[PDB]
Amino acid sequence: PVNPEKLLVITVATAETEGYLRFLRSAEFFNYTVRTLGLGGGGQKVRWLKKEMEKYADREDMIIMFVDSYDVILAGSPTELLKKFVQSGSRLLFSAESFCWPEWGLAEQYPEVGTGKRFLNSGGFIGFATTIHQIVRQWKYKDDDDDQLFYTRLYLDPGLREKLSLNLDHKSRIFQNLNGALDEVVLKFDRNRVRIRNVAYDTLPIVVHGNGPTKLQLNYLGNYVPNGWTPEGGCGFCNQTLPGGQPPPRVFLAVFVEQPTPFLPRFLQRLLLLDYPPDRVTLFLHNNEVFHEPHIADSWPQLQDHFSAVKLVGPEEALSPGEARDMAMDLCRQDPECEFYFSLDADAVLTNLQTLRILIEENRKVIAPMLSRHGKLWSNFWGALSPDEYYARSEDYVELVQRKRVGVWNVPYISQAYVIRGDTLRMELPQRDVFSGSDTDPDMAFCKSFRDKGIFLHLSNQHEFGRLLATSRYDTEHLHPDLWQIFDNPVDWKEQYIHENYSRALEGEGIVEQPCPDVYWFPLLSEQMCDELVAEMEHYGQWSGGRHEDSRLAGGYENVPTVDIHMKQVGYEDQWLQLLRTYVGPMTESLFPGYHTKARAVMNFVVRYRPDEQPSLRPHHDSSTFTLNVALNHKGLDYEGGGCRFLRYDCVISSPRKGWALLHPGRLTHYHEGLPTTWGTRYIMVSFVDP
Amino acid sequence: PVNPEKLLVITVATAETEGYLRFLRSAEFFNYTVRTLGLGGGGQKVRWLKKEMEKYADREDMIIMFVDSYDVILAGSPTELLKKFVQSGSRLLFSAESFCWPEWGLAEQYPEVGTGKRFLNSGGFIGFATTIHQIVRQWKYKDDDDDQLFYTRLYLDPGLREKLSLNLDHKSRIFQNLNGALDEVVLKFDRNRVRIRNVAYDTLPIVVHGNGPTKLQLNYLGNYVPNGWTPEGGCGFCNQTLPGGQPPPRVFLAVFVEQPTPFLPRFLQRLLLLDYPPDRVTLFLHNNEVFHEPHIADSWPQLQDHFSAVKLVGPEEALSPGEARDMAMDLCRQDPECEFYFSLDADAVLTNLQTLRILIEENRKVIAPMLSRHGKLWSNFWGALSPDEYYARSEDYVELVQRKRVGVWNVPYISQAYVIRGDTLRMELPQRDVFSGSDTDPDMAFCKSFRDKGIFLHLSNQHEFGRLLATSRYDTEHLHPDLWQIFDNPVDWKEQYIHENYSRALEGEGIVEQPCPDVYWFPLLSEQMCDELVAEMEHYGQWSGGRHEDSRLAGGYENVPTVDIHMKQVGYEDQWLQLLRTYVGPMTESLFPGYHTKARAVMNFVVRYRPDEQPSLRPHHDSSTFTLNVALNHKGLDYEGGGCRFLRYDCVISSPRKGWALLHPGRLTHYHEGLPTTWGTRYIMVSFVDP
Ligand SMILES: *[C@@H]1O[C@H](CO)[C@@H](O[C@@H]2O[C@H](CO)[C@@H](O)[C@H](O)[C@H]2NC(C)=O)[C@H](O)[C@H]1NC(C)=O
Ligand SMILES: *[C@@H]1O[C@H](CO)[C@@H](O[C@@H]2O[C@H](CO)[C@@H](O)[C@H](O)[C@H]2NC(C)=O)[C@H](O)[C@H]1NC(C)=O
Ligand SMILES: *[C@@H]1O[C@H](CO)[C@@H](O)[C@H](O)[C@H]1NC(C)=O
Ligand SMILES: *[C@@H]1O[C@H](CO)[C@@H](O)[C@H](O)[C@H]1NC(C)=O
Ligand SMILES: O=C(O)CCC(=O)C(=O)O
Ligand SMILES: O=C(O)CCC(=O)C(=O)O
Ligand SMILES: [Fe+2]
Ligand SMILES: [Fe+2]
Ligand SMILES: [Fe+2]
Ligand SMILES: [Fe+2]
Ligand SMILES: [Mn+2]
Ligand SMILES: [Mn+2]
Repeated sequence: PVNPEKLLVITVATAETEGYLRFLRSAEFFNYTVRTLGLGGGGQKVRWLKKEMEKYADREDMIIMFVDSYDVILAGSPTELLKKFVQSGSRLLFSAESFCWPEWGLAEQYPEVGTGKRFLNSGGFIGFATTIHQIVRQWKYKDDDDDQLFYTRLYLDPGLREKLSLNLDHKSRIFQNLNGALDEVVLKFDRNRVRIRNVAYDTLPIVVHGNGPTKLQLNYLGNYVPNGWTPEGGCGFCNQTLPGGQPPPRVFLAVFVEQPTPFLPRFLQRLLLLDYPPDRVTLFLHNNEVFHEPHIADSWPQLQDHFSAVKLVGPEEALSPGEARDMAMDLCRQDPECEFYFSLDADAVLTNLQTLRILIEENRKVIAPMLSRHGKLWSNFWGALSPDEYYARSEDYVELVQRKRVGVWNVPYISQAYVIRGDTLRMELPQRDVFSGSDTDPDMAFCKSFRDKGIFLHLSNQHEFGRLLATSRYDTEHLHPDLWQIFDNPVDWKEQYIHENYSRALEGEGIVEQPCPDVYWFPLLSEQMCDELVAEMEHYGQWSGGRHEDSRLAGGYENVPTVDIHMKQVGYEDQWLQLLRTYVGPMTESLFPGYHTKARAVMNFVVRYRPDEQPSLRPHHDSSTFTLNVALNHKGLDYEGGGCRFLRYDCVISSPRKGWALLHPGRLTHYHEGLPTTWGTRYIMVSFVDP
Repeated sequence: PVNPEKLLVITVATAETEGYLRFLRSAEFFNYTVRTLGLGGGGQKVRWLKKEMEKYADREDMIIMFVDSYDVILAGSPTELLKKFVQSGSRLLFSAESFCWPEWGLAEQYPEVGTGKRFLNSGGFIGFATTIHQIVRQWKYKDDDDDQLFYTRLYLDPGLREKLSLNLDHKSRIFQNLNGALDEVVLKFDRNRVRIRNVAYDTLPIVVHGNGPTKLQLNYLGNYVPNGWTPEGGCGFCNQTLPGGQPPPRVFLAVFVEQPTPFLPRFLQRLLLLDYPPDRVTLFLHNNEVFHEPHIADSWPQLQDHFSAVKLVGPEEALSPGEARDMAMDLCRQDPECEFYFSLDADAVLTNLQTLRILIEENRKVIAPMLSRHGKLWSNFWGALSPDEYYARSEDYVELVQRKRVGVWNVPYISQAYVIRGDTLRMELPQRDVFSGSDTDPDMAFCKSFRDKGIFLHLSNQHEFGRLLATSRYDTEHLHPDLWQIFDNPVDWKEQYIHENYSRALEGEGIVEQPCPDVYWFPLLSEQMCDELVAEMEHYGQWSGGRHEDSRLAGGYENVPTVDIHMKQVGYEDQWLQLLRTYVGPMTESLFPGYHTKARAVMNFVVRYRPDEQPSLRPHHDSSTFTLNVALNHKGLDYEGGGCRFLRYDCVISSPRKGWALLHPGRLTHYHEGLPTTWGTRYIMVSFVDP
């Protein structure tokens, strides 16, 4: 029964990087004691350990485990570790891996291992101070000379190995080197801790070692082991702060519009609503497209008053996206006042107005909120890569996007929205060629630039932050290209083009009215939706005239005509039909219990009533089960005329409403007539549903 | 200027027949004076005129016109007649015709007439008494010797003709013999008198003579000339009577059913409603068909109590129609109490209950009321014949059937309904072989039997009397063959099978009700219509069961079924569709202004609700614009259950009505449900119109 207090973990680390702190946090979890050597190739490792071991030269009572710091996390307790080391019958136990290195010619000299790791790895070992001192004291070589060779040549001595009883950890009982065993390692879960199991040897290693190229694989494991994320306690390091009286850090806001993006006017307006003192935020905005110049210009006088200072970079600059992200990020670096940098792409839709706070309270170096393309799996981060630096899907990927497991995660790639510490920009990565420099995509060059400096790229799915717009095929050849975004961005299209109280009226609560017997009146369209549909209609500018036939029933003749434009003529039928299924259909089935509509409508047109031409519509029936009648402009302001009238009930809709729609049975019992418009112009949208 | 008072018309007539009285009525019209000789072949004519002329032997001041009586009517005034006779420069003027008779060998001796009638006719002449006496006194021959030869041989004497200045009326200036000139004669009209014009010679004859076979042609003319019927004064001989306190003449009513006839039960019932003292009427009824035995037997206990005496002759007698019309008519002849005989066929529908009075006040020998197959020209009389005794159309035929000209008319043929004087049966036609005797059709043999005795067959269109049923193709292979009579007899089918107050409700006056919002309730079917449709339904006895699909809409499935029988199954769809167009269609267009229905209905079925099987009908919509729902039995007497319910309006038709029908919109807004029937059986007729 060896005392866990006679054990010492030693490691070498020249600075307190993210990995060294990750290692110390796991060593503090199991109550280890770690001696950090040199907080001030590779052969300088042995030289430091050599001097440190002279203190403990004659300490037969002491066990000493030396491990790497950056590429290492711990997964077991010192008690269990000593149990396995004593169980090994070895005075000094080295780690074992799959590859002979450096000299591969020495592979023949190594003893024969039946079905296990056969070669040595000097990244981690454990032994008695006396036995370890006897070895490290043979060092007399230069700092640049390889240490892996020093131990390799000493272990490979059959007599020297026999004398000091030196063995390798062939079956990864204590040391698990990841390089060469990536398929041998899986996660073992518990209530409040996580481990790794070696499915090859059915062992639970204590030390996890991401040697060689398996760095991002260790970052993945390091999100759980030992108490990264637990099935019961959740994440154990996240916040789950700012001084009350004092102000928050000064932020540099950078907005990027590198392609034509939907609902852009809505995004700049959204920038005035972030719950952060605007006197503390400088705005930088790069617009790459002349398509968006009108939108920036509309909102720019407001941003200039809101924020502390603003600066625009326009399309006349001929700035490539990478050069602008250099300039934006480098503008913050050269200002010591810039305490935080925040890059936010136009396709990012932030529905959480405290996003900037949440990410700054998180006290990380570089961090990003999780945004997901609504109803899909595509998000602004990657869980894994390929050997080609192309997207792959990691084991816990779908788990995170669906928020089954939440926390702050070490991931290989982040995009669109992130917050970067000001000091980290100027201290650990002072270069300007962060995005530009090589043919690799700027956003990929970005994450690569931070990985190559050993900086964790964190991702927080601790809360709901926002979503990502689909800009993949945004047709800009319309007067209002957003009016066709009903399929690509259903959520955003609904917020901007559907009446706010539509939802509330649909879920009961008595908003819907019934002015005539079986005529129902509810809010449907928004005032922006009506203004843009009217404008797009008149922009086509080819209204029906004489010799125009319609699907109306008066007497026995369908001769009843109208100054209209059908959706087919402007190529908007597909979109309007989806509005019927998504929005009108549910309403009709609510108002007429027992009826089921698939929203079949072949006749969809927009009507125009002017005192010069067809100011009224004579009484007719409809070639439809039910008919939808949406008014598109204000009565008394855009026109001074009557509305609709149902003769069989002697009931008149005196004043229509700008966004409200009428719903009546068409084929019978509701003989309707359109009252004359006397001044101005009256617009309505008509749909003969269920013919 | 010859005095019209020195003129004498002489004629020979052995009895006051219908023709002699017709002749005297025209002679009294123009204020002629006529001496009737012998009120007590043909040579006895001259013998009588010879003796009469000896009185006036030396009367040079006197003009004497001799004419036939039976085949003659007058058309001019004695003043105008004498004008033309004086204008002739002839002492004795004979009539002229187209045929030489008797001896045709004498045709060569007759003088040559350029373009006119060349031969003599002793049926009418005018001359001086002295000149006429000199001729008639040469008679010494027998009564049987032909008189036409006596004058022919005397006129043909060139010297004798020269001496006495004898001429013929070649151009029909005075005498118009009809035989041979039928196309030369047309009617000339005036305000209060009618004449004839000879289009061959452009003359207006005074005397009209129906010699030879042109007897019915004279009967036709004799209906107008001189004051038979005038465009202003109308008929001048009709009634246009019975003692108040005293009783009317005893009548013998004979009803004939020689073929299966529609609406027979309705006709026997109608016999109890004739406005004639039933204590004065004996009923004879011959039923030739066993098909009608149930109908006679149903009504017979009522007839026996109503009428004075009744007698039936049934199909077990094997009586041919002619033999029964002999027996019936001959039964009255052998009873002197029978003052009038009245034969009435089953196809005759008398809508005027005073028909027997009207025809007896008319004081004719044999007379008939004008009945017409509704909406057609076929009626129970003929205006003319063919040389074959087959139907032809006379000049005034359509005029009479359409009642442009009205009166009592001398026609060649009457059928179905007529009234015959009792004395005429026993006196002028005592024979029994009136209908039977020869292969000619009994009704044709009948009129022929009265024509050959010189009896006028009168016809009265002075009022509206009735109509004639179409028995031509009466399918008797049904439980109630009359239910299929909607096309053949529309008027009668409506009286018996359409609710009495349907018409009144359709012409406003607020009978129709509206128990739920757009559900209208009106009377449609009669209680006899419902009882017979129900009975015919259950008589088919093959109701829908399991695996039965219907055209109802509940949720998204048309699985809603019913214990029904469609009209197609019993072969009644054609008939029910006509009811929809004729009766339902007009009502729907009245209740829903602006709607136009051609009564399109593909689904027409009768429903049955029993407590053992499908007592209710779950909520469904309809595959129809509007739906017709007629209840067919009494609630509370034939069943004790609920009716219809409209869920969207929370309105319930608690109690349906036996003949009333419901009308609601089907496709929407009226989710309906059939309430459970708890006792008995509930029947409804459903029609999904306008799908
Ligand atoms: C949606 O409903 C809300 C609340 O019912 C409406 O808010 C009101 O707006 C009117 C002006 O339109 C004000 O006079 C009231 O004081 C508001 N009431 C509340 C409780 O805020 C809102 O206007 C409706 N939406 C639209 C487009 O009219
Ligand atoms: C058709 O309408 C008449 C008059 O509105 C109905 O006649 C009445 O009949 C009820 C019994 O059903 C009597 O109580 C009333 O006294 C009658 N009124 C008159 C003015 O005669 C007649 O019943 C209706 N037809 C049917 C089949 O009900
Ligand atoms: C570490 O030591 C403290 C006592 O100082 C003890 O309370 C805690 O439970 C220990 N943690 C572990 C994981 O052993
Ligand atoms: C016949 O004579 C009477 C006088 O007796 C006269 O009133 C009547 O008008 C005459 N009728 C005709 C048709 O001449
Ligand atoms: O509101 C109106 O103008 C009448 C609506 C109508 O019934 C039609 O479109 O024909
Ligand atoms: O009156 C009834 O029984 C219900 C009528 C109806 O809606 C149906 O036939 O389905
Ligand atoms: Fe149109
Ligand atoms: Fe309409
Ligand atoms: Fe059916
Ligand atoms: Fe129905
Ligand atoms: Mn390492
Ligand atoms: Mn004659």
